Amino acid sequence: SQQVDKIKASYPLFLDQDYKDMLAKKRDGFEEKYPQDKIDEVFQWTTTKEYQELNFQREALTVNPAKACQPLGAVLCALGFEKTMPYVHGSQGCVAYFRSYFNRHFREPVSCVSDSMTEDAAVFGGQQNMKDGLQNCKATYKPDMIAVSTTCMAEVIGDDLNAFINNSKKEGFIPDEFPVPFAHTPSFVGSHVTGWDNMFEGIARYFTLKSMDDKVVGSNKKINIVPGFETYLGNFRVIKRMLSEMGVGYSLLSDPEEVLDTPADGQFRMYAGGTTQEEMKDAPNALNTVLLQPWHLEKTKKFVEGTWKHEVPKLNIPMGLDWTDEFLMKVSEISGQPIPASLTKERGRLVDMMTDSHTWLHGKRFALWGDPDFVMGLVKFLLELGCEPVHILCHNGNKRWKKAVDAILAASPYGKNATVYIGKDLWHLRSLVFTDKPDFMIGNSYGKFIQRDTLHKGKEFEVPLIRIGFPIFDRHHLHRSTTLGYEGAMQILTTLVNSILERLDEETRGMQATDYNHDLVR
Amino acid sequence: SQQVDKIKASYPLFLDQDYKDMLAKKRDGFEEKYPQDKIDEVFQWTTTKEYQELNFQREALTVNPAKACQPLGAVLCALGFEKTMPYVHGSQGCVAYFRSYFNRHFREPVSCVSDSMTEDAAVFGGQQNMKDGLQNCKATYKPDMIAVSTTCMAEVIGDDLNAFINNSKKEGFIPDEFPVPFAHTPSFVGSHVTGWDNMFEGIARYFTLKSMDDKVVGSNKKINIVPGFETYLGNFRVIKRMLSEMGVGYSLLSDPEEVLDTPADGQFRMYAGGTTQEEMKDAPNALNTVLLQPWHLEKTKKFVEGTWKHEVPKLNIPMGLDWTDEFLMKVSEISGQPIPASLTKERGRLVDMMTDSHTWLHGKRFALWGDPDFVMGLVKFLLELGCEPVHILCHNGNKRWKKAVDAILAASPYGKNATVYIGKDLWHLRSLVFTDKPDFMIGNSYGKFIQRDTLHKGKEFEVPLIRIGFPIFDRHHLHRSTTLGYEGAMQILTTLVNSILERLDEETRGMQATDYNHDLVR
Amino acid sequence: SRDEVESLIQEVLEVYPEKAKKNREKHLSPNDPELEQSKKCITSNKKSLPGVMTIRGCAYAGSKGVVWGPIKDMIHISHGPVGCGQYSRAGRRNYYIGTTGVNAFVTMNFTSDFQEKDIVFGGDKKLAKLIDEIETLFPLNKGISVQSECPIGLIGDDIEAVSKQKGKEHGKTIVPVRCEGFRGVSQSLGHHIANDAVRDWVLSARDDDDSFETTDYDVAIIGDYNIGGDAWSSRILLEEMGLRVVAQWSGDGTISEMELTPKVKLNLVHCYRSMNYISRHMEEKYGIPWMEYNFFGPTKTIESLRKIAAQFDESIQKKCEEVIAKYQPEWEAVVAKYRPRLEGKRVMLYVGGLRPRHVIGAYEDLGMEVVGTGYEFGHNDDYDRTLKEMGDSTLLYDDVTGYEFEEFVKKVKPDLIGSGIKEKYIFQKMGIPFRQMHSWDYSGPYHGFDGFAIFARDMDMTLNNPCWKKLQAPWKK
Amino acid sequence: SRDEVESLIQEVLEVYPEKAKKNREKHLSPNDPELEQSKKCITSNKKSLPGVMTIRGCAYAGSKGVVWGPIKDMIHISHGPVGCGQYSRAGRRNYYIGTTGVNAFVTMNFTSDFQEKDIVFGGDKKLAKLIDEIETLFPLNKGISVQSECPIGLIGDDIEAVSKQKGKEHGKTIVPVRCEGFRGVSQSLGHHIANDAVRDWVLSARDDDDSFETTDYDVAIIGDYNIGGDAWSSRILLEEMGLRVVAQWSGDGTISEMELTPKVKLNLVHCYRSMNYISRHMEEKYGIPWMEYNFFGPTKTIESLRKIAAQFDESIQKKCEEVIAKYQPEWEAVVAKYRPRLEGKRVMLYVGGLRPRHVIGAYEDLGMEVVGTGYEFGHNDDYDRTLKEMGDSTLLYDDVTGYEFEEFVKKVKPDLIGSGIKEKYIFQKMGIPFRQMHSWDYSGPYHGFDGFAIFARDMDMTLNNPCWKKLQAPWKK
Ligand code: ICS
Ligand code: CLF
Ligand code: CLF
Ligand SMILES: [Mg+2]
Ligand SMILES: [Mg+2]
Repeated sequence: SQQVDKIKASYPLFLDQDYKDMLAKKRDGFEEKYPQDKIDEVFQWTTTKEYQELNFQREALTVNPAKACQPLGAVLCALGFEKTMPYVHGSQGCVAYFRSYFNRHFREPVSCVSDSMTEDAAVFGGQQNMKDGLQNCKATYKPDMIAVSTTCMAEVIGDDLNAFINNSKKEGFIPDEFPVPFAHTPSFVGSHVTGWDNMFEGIARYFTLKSMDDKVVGSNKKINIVPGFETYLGNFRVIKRMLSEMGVGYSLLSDPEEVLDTPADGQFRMYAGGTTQEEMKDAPNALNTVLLQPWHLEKTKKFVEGTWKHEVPKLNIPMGLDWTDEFLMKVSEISGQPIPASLTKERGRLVDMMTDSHTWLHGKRFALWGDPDFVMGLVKFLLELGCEPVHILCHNGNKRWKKAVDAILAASPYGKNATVYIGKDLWHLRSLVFTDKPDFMIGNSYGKFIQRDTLHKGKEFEVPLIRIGFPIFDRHHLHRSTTLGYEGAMQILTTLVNSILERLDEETRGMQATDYNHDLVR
Repeated sequence: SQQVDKIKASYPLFLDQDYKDMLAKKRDGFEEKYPQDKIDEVFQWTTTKEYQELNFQREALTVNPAKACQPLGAVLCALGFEKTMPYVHGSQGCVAYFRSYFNRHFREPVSCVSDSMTEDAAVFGGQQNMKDGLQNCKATYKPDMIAVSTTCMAEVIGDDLNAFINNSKKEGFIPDEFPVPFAHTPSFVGSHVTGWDNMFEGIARYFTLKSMDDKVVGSNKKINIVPGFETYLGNFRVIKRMLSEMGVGYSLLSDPEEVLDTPADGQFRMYAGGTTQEEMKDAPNALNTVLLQPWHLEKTKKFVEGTWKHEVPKLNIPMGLDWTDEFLMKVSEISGQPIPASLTKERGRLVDMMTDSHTWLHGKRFALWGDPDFVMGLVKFLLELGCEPVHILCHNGNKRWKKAVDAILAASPYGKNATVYIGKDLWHLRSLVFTDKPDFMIGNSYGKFIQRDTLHKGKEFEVPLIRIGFPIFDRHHLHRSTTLGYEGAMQILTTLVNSILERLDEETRGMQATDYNHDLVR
Repeated sequence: SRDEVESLIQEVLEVYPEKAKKNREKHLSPNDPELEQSKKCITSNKKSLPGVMTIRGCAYAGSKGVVWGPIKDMIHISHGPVGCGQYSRAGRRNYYIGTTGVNAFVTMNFTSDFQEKDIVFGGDKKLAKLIDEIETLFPLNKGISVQSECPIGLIGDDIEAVSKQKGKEHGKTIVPVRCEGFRGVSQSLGHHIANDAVRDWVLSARDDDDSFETTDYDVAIIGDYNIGGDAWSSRILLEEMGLRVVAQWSGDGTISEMELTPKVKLNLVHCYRSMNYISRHMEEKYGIPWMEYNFFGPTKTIESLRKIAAQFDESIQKKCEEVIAKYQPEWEAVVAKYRPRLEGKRVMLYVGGLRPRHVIGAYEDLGMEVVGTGYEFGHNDDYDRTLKEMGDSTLLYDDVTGYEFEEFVKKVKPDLIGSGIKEKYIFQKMGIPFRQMHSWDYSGPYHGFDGFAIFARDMDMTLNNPCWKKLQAPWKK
Repeated sequence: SRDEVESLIQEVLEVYPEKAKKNREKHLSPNDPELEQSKKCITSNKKSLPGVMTIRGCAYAGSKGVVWGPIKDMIHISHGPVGCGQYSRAGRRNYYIGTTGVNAFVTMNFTSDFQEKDIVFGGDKKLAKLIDEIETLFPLNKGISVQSECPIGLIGDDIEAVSKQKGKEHGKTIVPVRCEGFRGVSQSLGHHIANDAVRDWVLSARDDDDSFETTDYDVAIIGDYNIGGDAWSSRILLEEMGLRVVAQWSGDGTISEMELTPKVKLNLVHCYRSMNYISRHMEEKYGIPWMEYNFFGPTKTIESLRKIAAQFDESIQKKCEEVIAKYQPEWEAVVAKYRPRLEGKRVMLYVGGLRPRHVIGAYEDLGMEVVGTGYEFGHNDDYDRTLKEMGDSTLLYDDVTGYEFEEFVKKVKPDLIGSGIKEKYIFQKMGIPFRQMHSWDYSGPYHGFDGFAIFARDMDMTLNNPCWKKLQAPWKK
């Protein structure tokens, strides 16, 4: 039943007695549900150190992964290019998901197409699809470029993109001059971030490889910036801001900040901004090339050092204080430009905020997950703050990366209780936060079910999620934040401290019980 | 008792049985405490419509005000001037508090002095104090200027600042050329915001009144900006940013953003940035003067229109969409400069965010308090979002202002259930949120005790506080936010929607109870 | 008129090459309500054109996402590379009551996470081991499904063998499903495969077990996946009408309920597209009739209630009228508040296989008018049922492209559009109110009398939101 | 060296005019531990120099903020203009247990909120009406205080008359306090006034009431305002020593407890500065002795415990040693963990009237060294007790200025400073670890054995925080 002056949605509609009674009868009548006490027994069990030992002996089953396919990262990469249409060779089901996934994170349209390969292509291969696809795509959406990725299906049947693209040109499905860079993006290797790397190197080789004779390092007096898989718009913008502020010439390669933040003005803009084709062709002439996320830009790096002969600096992601410092100083060295007073002041303000907030941050224990670069950046910053990163998880990490993180932990007293987990999933993490309870989790929206679970055991066992990462679907507009540089450091610091104080308020809010400590001034 | 490996602070230390038992014995032994049943009975009573009727019939007693003294605003005003020392004529106890109050909000040093008047000054007046004070102050802290305010003591004694300052010059306690603007700031009139207005007009008259012969409106090709009492650093910065972006010459009069955000680099900077003396002297030559907070700049406006002959535009605070629009268009008109594409796009992005978030914001009921301009800005913006401002309270408001807000409510369908309260306090508000429960409160840290109270009645009656206003003492670094312009609109929108979603998560987090609606995607 | 639409189509169709233009003209038509057979107007359930940005998904979405994933007490394995499972994880609001992680698993993602090893050498051994790990770590599961992603068939794995063998080892129902993305053209075949998997592996479990106590008033809700609790707001009305809802498929559904469904007297089918196959099966084998119903808006909820009651005695028919009388003042208040605010407004819909015709009645009950509708994966028997629902010479579009949908909207200039997440933020930039007709815009339910209130509120909040009057800057005039 | 300090002082003192330089040289001194009389080295409790940015507050802070406001079951009216009450509202962490708004009122702000009307015409009538409104809206209050702000005396209001008259009307203790900001030179007189108000209006209430059951072990904690629960971590030790703490003044204190204090056997005074006045009074009238104690760090907590136990029989003395023994392994562990990390480090303190000498013992117990200390409003009998506490030729400063405190720090270069909120963010910018020694940096308690653990942890966390090694940019070197 509904009162019209206060209409109820699913919640709290279904809390009405009529509904509660119905669901009781459904359960008892037909569901043949285990008894509540059996359920409580098993739930208690899943929180034990015993269950964890079994959990961590898994070898086949993955539960609640914290990673995605290669092609996802390929799409995001391609979207950073001017009037470029991401195009994925294979099954159309993939593109439906890719678009949705990004739709929900960015709350923006996301343009991408498929070959729509079917059963016929299993036997005969996907040549005809590529031809008709490339043609139709170009005709219908008027891209200036089409960046080709693969679904697993295409990879397994062993389609040759290079041959398939060329035959499309040869047979007059696409103009010969029309730019169609490509990359193999098998979902059964690496992760979304590996897809970004493969696409990007696919695009950089298309515009440069053949035309390297006239190229001269330094001629354009700029620095190339490769950002990698980035889902915070503040991160593209902050880097641009800091380089402008330094008076450094730069070229941001794969720059989607405009197309994922078009205004609502009465027009639909399918394409907007992006790295130009000429920016790519001229890229070899840059002083140097800097990779913001080195741990997923391994193939890109090999090509830049290898073919463009740029001495790619050994730089960590510019997260936190030390790695933003090191980033800025490298650029100063490469560019000849001094670090300006405005950035020295910004730095000073971050440090001021650290001094202002240290008492609450000190010794707080955290579990965190995400992509390797992000995660290690976060770890580093937590250690600068005096926090304890207790459970560090990277589903798409490796022993080399792990070793690099273990080194960072070893260099700090705050890393004594830290442990790094690669190839593990949020079901593994769930265990860790029950047996070795932190204060908070930092990670993506998938961490809300862990919080749900920890509450179920009791309020004193609840581990609150702080949403930093990707995807974030259950909050609005957090995709607009910054995690890089001093600005990103300041936003994170604020989120961490205020998450601590928010929770402390919640615990002290009980009247004549815990409110002795509900201080006005923290 | 303490375990050294996990030391406990007040919370949760005093939840140990030994302590609980001790406090039970303290209570029963010596406190002669009312019975818990009586207490629960009265608590229940304070939540009723009956109690509210009594509450609202108050005539002498004020409980939990939402306002401060004039001199507070005077100090904040003065701090916006270059190498200026705020100096307050009267009792030193006042300055101790003024400094603390700001210390806790900004987490920055706050410089201010007193002439330390005592009982002797009640009889003989505070002449000698002013003389020695001005001398000592200048000698010790090397200000370029000293801005003089009053404590209530001095006002009641009837000290004449003008005469007292002049005799200090006449008797050689300070140089004659040394600038010592002043203003009467009686705490028993208006509020902190009235103090800002009086100080500012005090400063503007000092540098212009006598030197008005050579002045010509428009000579400057600039716009004066008077900001009023502002405690968000983003608000000073956003206006500066938007004017630069427009290519408009501007003069921000009282600009403390630098001195309340000095870096931590190893130096203590007592003074930093500020409106220059020359900027003040040249102010009359501006095209025009715009007041960001017109409802507490009544005296300033009379002086600007009156003496500088500037046609001050009738503009609301630039909060939300329509009033940022109107602000930018006025500046375009006054300055001759078109509104640039970057700001048209920023506008478009705010509107995008409104379209993206409307479903959650629609029909949410809010109680809010603060200073008049801020409050009406907030109200306006809530109405643009489709929210219902149910309880609007301004302790330091007036019938003319109330009428202006009632007009705004009447112009929108979302103002049907709104009510405006002037001269009421947070104890009045407490009643309102029990009898006519909103979804959230918007206001300063003092609203946490109201939230505490509403929870005590039950979880379904809890009204969560969203901290926007001043002071904010129980969170860190929210003083860095923006409330003005499109930027401020976007920060608020994000805060409001995510406050709704955070609370919805909390309500849906109960397993097999309400978690049917713990959606991954919001 | 008809010729105004017929040349709208031709204008939009100019963008395409010769081969593509021929395909799409068949999938675009004005509505003719007097027509009996929809094959004369439009074609459907054909291959998508490569590179035209279809809104369609795959068979795995149809199987795992739609049919199987909703069953709470079963664990559903996304068998293949990590990906399909991640994007489908809690993407769909098929609501349920359970202790997630313990006795229900809907919003979890179980996957084999194929690497190269497993593509090269096949993942039959990995699948086997994986099932053993589930049984250890998730003892309260009452069954397992294996949702084949694209590689499984391509590498020639025998998941049927593993399922049988591990099924007898652990004494658990393990259902293999060949819902590989590349099969079929859309979600539609995924449904059909999923349906057939239920038949073959689950439904016959209690053929020789009549211990369950039956009545002549037993029914099953078939093809209601309980988006935002739609099935619950449906169920409550049926049990208030004096019927017994023995099973729900598959929103808040369970295996015991699926096994019990062959014992009911009538199958009440909400979604024909997804679940007609198994309904027909139960009519063949078990002799159970089935009828289509519709709980969108008062007009259809009432029609449906009575049409159902008429399949029983006059006791149900009486209870039916008590029910309709109970809710008359509730929906009448809704129409009072909102119809004024929505009267005359024009809508364009694009959804999957059902809702393009079903929701029409609800709009008409708020004085709105659907002028454009289309299905993603709908068949010609879906268009047969849309004919009389839609107005004369309104716009029909099967498997509409990004280009086509946008171009159409610009000429038609609707007040509101109802579609999915990929189309959402496009039309919000053009300044056109948008409601999601899959996820309900994270609202609902929209079924029944209790849902109609929410539906109305939601259309009003969006169509008349103050944001829409603000898209153009005052100065750019 | 003494001469290295004596010319440090003269260097800092150069900035001042002739008149100011003379005043401040009296208020700045090297410490001489062999001296008996502090008037030979330093002067104190004199008027502040105008315009030198003293850290001092007023008599109202001493009365309302320190002494009276902590009493939970009383309502305290800030009588005058709106501000003083607003800035003092919940500014001080005097902890308590109650239902705030019902039976306890500590963190609330009650005020008369004077306008011009009330300055011109006086607020005696307003105060009267205000008290009636309290009695209606706050029936469970057990008493009322009236804290005079600056105007009250200046306009010649008779709050004594109103208090008496309304006191007899409502049958409640209503206490008028003349704590007007302009009286005295600091918080110190505010205390004295507040103390005298208690005597005159509260303490004698049970002179002819011996119904209260007494023991030989009854005591009162006097001058512990329970910052962060300091009084509680103090009390628990006294009750474990077999004493009965009949009253606390005024942290978590109550009116009944104040009234009961003349029945105790001994007054245990933590803060001499604030509450020696009333202690002396009770020795005169009621014959109750009193002694100073100190529960900062093990060394003093032990000394104090034993010194107190020695005032009773051998039963207490025994219980004392049980207590000491119970907590020995706890504080020993604290010293084990932290002393290594803090050994050798140098501190400068500046607080109000007590803590500049009291906390020294706690620092020395973690191997630290206080090299600079000063009081805001302390008297010469406070410096008398600081003499032997501080090292030889360490730095003493009464009513230190902003300039002086900064300049001193630059030469001394301490590892840590302990002071108030106004000094906090100054020294954090210079790169010098800072702890608040009023509010405890929103931590605590720091008293007792349970407090010492927290104290140690807090000093370590701040002094060795990683933030401090990062202040200078790598490039600007
Ligand atoms: S009362 Fe005094 S200034 Fe003895 S006015 Fe002040 S809560 Fe200080 S050194 Mo703030 S004489 Fe208490 C004090 Fe000491 S407010 Fe507290 S810390 S022990
Ligand atoms: S059509 Fe459908 S969604 Fe596509 S794969 Fe095939 S079953 Fe799945 Fe999967 S991991 Fe990624 S999204 Fe694909 S490339 Fe493979
Ligand atoms: S020394 Fe002390 S705090 Fe000062 S007034 Fe006097 S009692 Fe009070 Fe009050 S309202 Fe403002 S802060 Fe002052 S000018 Fe009056
Ligand atoms: Mg958006
Ligand atoms: Mg600071």
